Amino acid sequence: ELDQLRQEAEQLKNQIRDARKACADATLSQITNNIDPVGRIQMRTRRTLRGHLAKIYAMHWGTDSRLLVSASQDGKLIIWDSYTTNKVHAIPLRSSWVMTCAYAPSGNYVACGGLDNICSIYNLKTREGNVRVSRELAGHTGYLSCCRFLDDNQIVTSSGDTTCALWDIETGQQTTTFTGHTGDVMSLSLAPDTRLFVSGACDASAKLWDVREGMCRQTFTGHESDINAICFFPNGNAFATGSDDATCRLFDLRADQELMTYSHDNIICGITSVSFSKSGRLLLAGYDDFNCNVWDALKADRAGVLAGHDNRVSCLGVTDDGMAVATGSWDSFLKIWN
Amino acid sequence: LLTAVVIILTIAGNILVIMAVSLEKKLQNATNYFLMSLAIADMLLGFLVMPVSMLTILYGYRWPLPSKLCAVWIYLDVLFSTASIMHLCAISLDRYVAIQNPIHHSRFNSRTKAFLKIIAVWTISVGISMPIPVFGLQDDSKVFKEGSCLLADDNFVLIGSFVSFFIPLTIMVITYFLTIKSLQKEATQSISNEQKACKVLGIVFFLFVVMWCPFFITNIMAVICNEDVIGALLNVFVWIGYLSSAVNPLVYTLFNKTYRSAFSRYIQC
Amino acid sequence: VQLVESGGGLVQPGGSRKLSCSASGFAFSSFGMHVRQAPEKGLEWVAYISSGSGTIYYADTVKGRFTISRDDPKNTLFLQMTSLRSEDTAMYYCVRSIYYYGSSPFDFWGQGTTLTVDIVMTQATSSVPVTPGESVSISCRSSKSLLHSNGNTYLYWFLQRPGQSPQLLIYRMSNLASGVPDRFSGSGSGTAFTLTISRLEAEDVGVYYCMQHLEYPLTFGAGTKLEL
Amino acid sequence: TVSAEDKAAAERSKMIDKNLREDGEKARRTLRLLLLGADNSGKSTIVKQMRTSGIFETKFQVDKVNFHMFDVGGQRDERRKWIQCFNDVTAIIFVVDSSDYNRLQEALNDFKSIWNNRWLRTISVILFLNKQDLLAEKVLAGKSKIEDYFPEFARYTTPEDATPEPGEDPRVTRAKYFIRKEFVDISTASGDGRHICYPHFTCAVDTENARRIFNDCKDIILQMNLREYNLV
Amino acid sequence: IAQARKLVEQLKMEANIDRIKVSKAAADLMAYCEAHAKEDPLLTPVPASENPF
Ligand SMILES: C[C@@H]1C=C(c2c[nH]c3ncccc23)C[NH2+]C1
Repeated sequence: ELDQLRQEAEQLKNQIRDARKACADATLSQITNNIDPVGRIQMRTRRTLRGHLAKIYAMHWGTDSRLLVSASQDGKLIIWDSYTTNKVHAIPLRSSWVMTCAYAPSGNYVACGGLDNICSIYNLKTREGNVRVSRELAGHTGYLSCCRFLDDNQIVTSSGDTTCALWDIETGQQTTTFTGHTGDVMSLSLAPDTRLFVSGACDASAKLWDVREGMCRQTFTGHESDINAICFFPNGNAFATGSDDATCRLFDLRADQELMTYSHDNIICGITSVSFSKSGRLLLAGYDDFNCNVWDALKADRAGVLAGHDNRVSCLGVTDDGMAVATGSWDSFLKIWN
Repeated sequence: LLTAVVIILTIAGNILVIMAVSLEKKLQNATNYFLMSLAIADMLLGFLVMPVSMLTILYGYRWPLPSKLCAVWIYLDVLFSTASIMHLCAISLDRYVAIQNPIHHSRFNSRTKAFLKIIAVWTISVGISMPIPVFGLQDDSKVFKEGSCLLADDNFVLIGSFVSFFIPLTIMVITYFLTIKSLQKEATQSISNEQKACKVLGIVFFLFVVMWCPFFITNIMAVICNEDVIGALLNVFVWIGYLSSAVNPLVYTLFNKTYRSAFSRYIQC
Repeated sequence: VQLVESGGGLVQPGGSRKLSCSASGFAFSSFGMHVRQAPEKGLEWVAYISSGSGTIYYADTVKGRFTISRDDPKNTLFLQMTSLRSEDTAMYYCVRSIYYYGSSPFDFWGQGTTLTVDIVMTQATSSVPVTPGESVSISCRSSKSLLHSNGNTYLYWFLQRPGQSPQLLIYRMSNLASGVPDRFSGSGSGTAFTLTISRLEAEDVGVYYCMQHLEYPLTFGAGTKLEL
Repeated sequence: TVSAEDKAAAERSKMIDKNLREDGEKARRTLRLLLLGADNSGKSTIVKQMRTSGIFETKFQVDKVNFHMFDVGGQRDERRKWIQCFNDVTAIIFVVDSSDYNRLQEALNDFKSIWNNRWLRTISVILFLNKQDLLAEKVLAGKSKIEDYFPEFARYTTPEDATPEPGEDPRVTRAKYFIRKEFVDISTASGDGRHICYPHFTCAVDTENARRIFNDCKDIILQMNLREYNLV
Repeated sequence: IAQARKLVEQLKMEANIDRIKVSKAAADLMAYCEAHAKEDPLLTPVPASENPF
């Protein structure tokens, strides 16, 4: 009985492979052959924000391109000001172990989550001038790995028990549960039109979900190990993935298959974070080799290096208007490159 | 000349340590910064004082410089020597405190004690050094001794020699005995590390105590008083002291593997 | 969030007095504190105390005989007055303010207690007859430019109802306060500022003031009275 | 070129910095430990005299020294992802059960995986052997045999140089020394020397267990101090 | 036990998806990346008068 099921599954998989192969006539590299290179770039650190006393685990640029929030291991979540390197708020957390934070699009909420399996929401703008906890969303069975705001009243969470959830803040209970993965879910990314998001887990497979129904639409497998970060192209029809094999990959949704890869021989370490530029011509990256790289999005030619840290880089971010790039690391310092 | 080789060696040895501390981040601890301060003092002494003595020996008990240009050379020579000796004593006391009880030493270490120690040792050196040139400039003729700049007043010589050397020496010997006994009591693969620590401590202490003592004993033997023999011996004992000052940092920084690899890389470059 | 005051009464010249302002309902140590009104004149600034007692300012008219202190565990502050004159009869208010990026200072005003014994800002209008259901506008002129290098024009609009304490309406010439209906609006350019009210109705009749906050001391306007 | 509001904001930032300095300075006085045991090991009954599904915490103080111990019971069988956080702790505590002979190989594989990890090349490990009285009862029972599971126990070298406990059955000493040597062999096979292991033996009802941890944390810190002064 | 039915149902639902040629996708990607060449402050340098840092 079950063997017949496995047989039809294998036949359908082979048919899918043939169907996805049939559409590949000419690759991306042979098309972009005649393009003037972007030349060479070099950026110098413009600022340095100090004040943390432990490792930094996450950050998130504000929507007004001036404010940002950072989360540390010592248990404090603090908000900075980029231009005048001041401090606006410092929030003491209940649990010291914190691995993810998110900053609301409206500008008056923040979210926090870690090993305690609870996502906590803090409200910023209120009377009496202190930050107080609004909600403590619980219902997961593994460590929270990522969280993102959809609207002012909706949040999506990716946990470490092979599942993702969509919540309603006021009600305080889940309304949709995405469960297709088989390994730990590590990364999550939304889309500009706010209708579908992508997820990446430890079983070396990325998935394209839908926010309304709750059904998987496409799955992509092209990696040899677990993936640690994911980004999404500004156009809305492509994305880039990074694993700990020192190989980044670019995938297209409509073609349903891989397009191009970025890799080299001198680098054999893992990748911790990726991000695209405003026009999409460049691709940032963060390695365990105590530095960062800059890849061309069309040619896979290393066109710059940013090295100012002594420990590994944990978080990377690009401003909405494309003016600066912020990088944090494990030496309690995060820097701004322009 | 052998003396010329010694002056070049002093500058070269100190310079490598300064490059190793600043260019490499793994060596950015406070203790290495204190050792860098010691290296800076040694480099100043070796770069400035010694060539003048070389020229004087080349002539022989004669000053090409004006007669009034004697107080500064003595003042600089004394200040740097005293600074080096107090640096060694402070290092020994710090090592004793660290080895005796590690948890409380880590509790009380805020990584800022280096600045306080540096200020304390430099101030203590300056306070001792100040008396001599002020009195010397008033009557240079009395201090001036046929081009030797031998200190005419025996009383200040005794007062400085007793305080500057013997008082640190007794503290150093007591603290060395205490560390050795504590490590032995702890012992009687960590045991091999403890044996290595005991060996290094003994080597360093014995090298220091054999390096400096004869000069400070012959200074007192001269003043307490054939005589020409003592006068000749002093000229060799001062050079022995300078050689010890040159040698000091290499022994301290040689044993660490990262230091050895950095030094080999610098020699290759 | 409430402020209460104790002190006052008839005082002979050459005496001394102490006024106490107590807060209840908010975090008192995070805020900075500040204002008096003559019987028939606009508001005038007096003195300022910072948070943590790290900065104090006084006005030139009141320099040398006035002291301000604060008790944080008790959540109170005191003003001590000595060597009074015959021109110091007024009513005194207790004001809070907090300063960070995007904040709204001067957002709350106390009740005020009566006691009986530089940039020049001018407001032209004194009394304007108005008709209900009609839009109105008010202007406020200035002597020197208030626009700063970074692009912020520091100017505040205050409304005072009859027999009440004033409340904030517009801060930094463009933004709106909390709980203020959207009918009010403000606009202008360098050394020219206007407040516009559309679909005007009842309960909005009072006295309006324009204040600058570019540098100390802080000078108010002459005021404007609305009549039916 | 600076308004008054900017000065007030700078004062606020400086006050926040002062508070952060004080709070961070206060926290360092305590020591940190991670307790992890496979199963059926009684890791809960290690220290019992002195004493949120994802994280469990236990605080105990000895000689004014404060120790925080973290035990995690809300995670899965695979622990390769949430262990990067614990790379700044003082020492890891490992607890096994020697009474049961069926699951010793699993414990050895777990210990080998932990010892040869990539982010734990500087963290030394304290090892406990729990439930020794059951071991004694089982070995004097004479039913279970070791040669069936471990073939090298049949031919063993007498531990004459090592000092056995004063008064004991030689068979018990032989078996327990073989078991301990089994773990020490895995510990020393790499032979790197950056970190070392401290084996111990523990009974079911033992009142003193914080003293053993204290006089081992002291040795760990002493080794670090000896290393960073260039004496080794 | 019966999870294979769910897996095969999901695979069958995912089987019928329309696809496009790679060349057209690459052409669209290059068009999008070329339309905003002058709007990228990082790709093209900016004078210090306009740079707020
Ligand atoms: C002649 C020069 C003097 C030296 C000296 C160091 N400390 C002293 N304390 C008292 C008297 C002399 C010295 C060493 N270098 C040679």
